[PDB]
Amino acid sequence: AKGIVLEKLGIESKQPNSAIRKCVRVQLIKNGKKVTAFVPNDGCLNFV
Amino acid sequence: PRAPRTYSKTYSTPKRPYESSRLDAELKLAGEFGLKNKREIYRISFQLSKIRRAARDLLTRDEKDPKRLFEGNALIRRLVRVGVLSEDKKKLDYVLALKVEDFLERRLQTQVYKLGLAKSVHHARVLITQRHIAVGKQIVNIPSFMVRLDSEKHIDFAPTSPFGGARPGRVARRNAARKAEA
Amino acid sequence: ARAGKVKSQTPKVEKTEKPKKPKGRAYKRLLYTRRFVNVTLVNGKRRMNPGPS
Amino acid sequence: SDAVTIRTRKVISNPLLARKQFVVDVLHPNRANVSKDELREKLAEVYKAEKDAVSVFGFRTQFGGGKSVGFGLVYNSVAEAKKFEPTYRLVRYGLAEKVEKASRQQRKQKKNRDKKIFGTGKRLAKKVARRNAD
RNA sequence: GGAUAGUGGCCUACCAUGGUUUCAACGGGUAACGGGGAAUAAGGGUUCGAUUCCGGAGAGGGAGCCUGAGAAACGGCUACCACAUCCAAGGAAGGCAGCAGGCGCGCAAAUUACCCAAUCCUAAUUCAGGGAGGUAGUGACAAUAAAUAACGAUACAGGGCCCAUUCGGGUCUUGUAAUUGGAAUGAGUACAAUGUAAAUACCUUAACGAGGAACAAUUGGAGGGCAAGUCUGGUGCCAGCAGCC
Repeated sequence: AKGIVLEKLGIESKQPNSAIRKCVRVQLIKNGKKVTAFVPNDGCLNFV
Repeated sequence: PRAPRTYSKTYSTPKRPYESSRLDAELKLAGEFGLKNKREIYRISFQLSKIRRAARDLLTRDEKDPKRLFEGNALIRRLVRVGVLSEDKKKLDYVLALKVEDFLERRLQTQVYKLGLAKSVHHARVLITQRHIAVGKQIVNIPSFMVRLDSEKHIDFAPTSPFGGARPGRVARRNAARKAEA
Repeated sequence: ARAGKVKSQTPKVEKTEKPKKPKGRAYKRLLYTRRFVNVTLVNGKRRMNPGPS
Repeated sequence: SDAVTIRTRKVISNPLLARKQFVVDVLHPNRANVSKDELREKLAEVYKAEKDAVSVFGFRTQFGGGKSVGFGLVYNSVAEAKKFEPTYRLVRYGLAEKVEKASRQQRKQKKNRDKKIFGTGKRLAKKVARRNAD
C-alpha cells in the first residue's frame, strides 16, 4: 500500500528486549486508515 | 493474439537447499567435467527424473503390450544412440539406474577432452564456446551438445579456427605486423 | 539516544584493493582445487573458515 | 580461390505460374553472402534464361558459415516474370520503379476528409470564396 | 384464439387448482462469465482459469425501432436518466470495454511508430481497403541456450616409489607464486552482402577491439534450523539486528 507519513514514533520494545523501534504512523492513500509502519534499518528514521 | 508458443523449463532446484553431502557430491561432479553452475547438474538430474518416470510408467503395466514395447524401445534406442547405455544393457531395467554422471560423460567439452587435442577440460569448454570445435561441416558453440555415438569419429577442429588451417590469427597477425619492422 | 548514532560513530575502515575472483566456471575450478585437492588438514570435520587454529 | 558452387535442389516444375521452383544451396568457403545479384547472374547460365527472368530470396547464411540456403524461381520469359512477380521483388531487381505515394496515415486522413464534402466540392469551393464579402 | 420464421402461458379470453421443496425449493453472498485448461505433484487431491481457442454477454445506464438474409446493431437512429462539449445565446454536436495516447484510480502494465510483404477477410471483387493482422520501439512477467577466461615456461612446496647405506639423486604427479611468454574469442565496432514491404536485430563476414588498475558480478547470508569465523576495530539494554528460538 501507499501512504503519507503523519508522525515519527518511538515505540518501546517488548519486555525481554529494550529499545526505541523508530516507527512512523502513516494514513493510507488507498482507503484512509491510519497504520504504524516500521523503518527497516539503523539511521533510516532520519531518511524518511 | 495468434496462438500460445509452448515454453517449458529444463532445470529443478533441489528440495532441501543446504546439505553437506549433496553440496560435496555436486561440486565434485561439477569440478570433474568443468561446469559453470549447479543448474547444469539440476538439468541433467531433471532429464534423468523425466526418463525414470517414463521408465516406471512403461514398467508397472503388462509385459509384451504394444505401449510398453514401442515407448520402451524408442527410449532405449534414443539412449544407446546418445551413449548413456552401451550395446549390452537394453532391458529397460538398466535405464532405471542410469547415474546423471553417464549423461555428463557425453557433453561436447568432455568428448573434446577425451579425444585428445584439448589439454584439461576447462580448455575444451573454452575451445568449443570460442567457435573452434566443429563436429563435421558444422560448428558447435554449445558445451552441452550430447554427442550421439556417430559424430565421435567425425568430430575435429573447424576448417576455419587455427587448430584448423584457414585462419592464421587475430593476435598472430598483430604480432606479425609488430615484429615486421625487424 | 537517537537514530543512526552507532553508524555515524563507527570509524569506517575502507575496503582493500585485491585481485578479483575469476567468475563462472573458473570460480568452481578454484572451489574444487581448494576443498577436494588442497584442503586444510582435517581433525574431525574439515574447518572451512578457521582463523589462527 | 573461393570457387562458390551452387546446387538447385527440390525442383518443382510449375507450368501454371510458368516457373521452376527450387531451393538454392550455395557453398561460400573463404567468403560469405554471395550477393543475390551475382546468384541470379550465375543461375541464368544453369537454365540459359535472361537474368531479369530469375528471382531468388531468403538465403540466410548457416550457423558457423561456409554455406547459404535460399529459394529460387526461374521464369520462361521476363514478361511472365513482371506478370507474376510481386512489385517489391521487381524493384529489388531494378526493372519496375517503386510508386513513391503518400504515407498511409496521410492517405487515411484525406479519405476521412473527402468522406465529408458531398461529390465534387466545386459548388462548395464557390461558397467559401463568395462568403468572404460578409 | 392471437402472435411468431416457427414450438410453447409467448400473449389474450374462458376453465380447473395446480407446480417446486430437507435428494436443500426459495431467499442472501460471490473481490463468479462457463468451458478447453493452469500451478503443485506417490496415490487420492487442493487452489485457480479477466487473458492467444470455443461459446455467452455488453458497447455510459435502461427502453424503443427503422434498414436488411441477418441487428433489438450502437465507429445506425429515437426518447428519457447521468456526465459532458462548441455557442455569435437562436442553435449544434456527443459515446475509445477497437489501435495508439491522456486523465483518474491505484501495489500494479508499453509506442499518439511502420506496412498491407505474410495470415486471412470484404467488395461490382487477380489490382482497392483492412490500428483485423503483421513489423520495429518500450519491455529482468515468464522460458531456452551460456561469456566474465585458457595454456605453457621459471622458483618453491607437498604425494605414490629404488634403497627409507644420514644420502636423496625428485627420475613422475597435485599445487602454490604480486613471478612470466606467446597463441583465443566475443562484448563491442563497421565496410559489405544476407535479412526485410522498407528498415532494425539475428545469421555470415573486411578492418579495428584483453591484460589486472581490467572488457572488473552480483545478491543474500556466517549462533541454531542452514552451507559458512568462538577472527580484528567500534557501540555498550543504546543504536540496532531478529520470518522463529
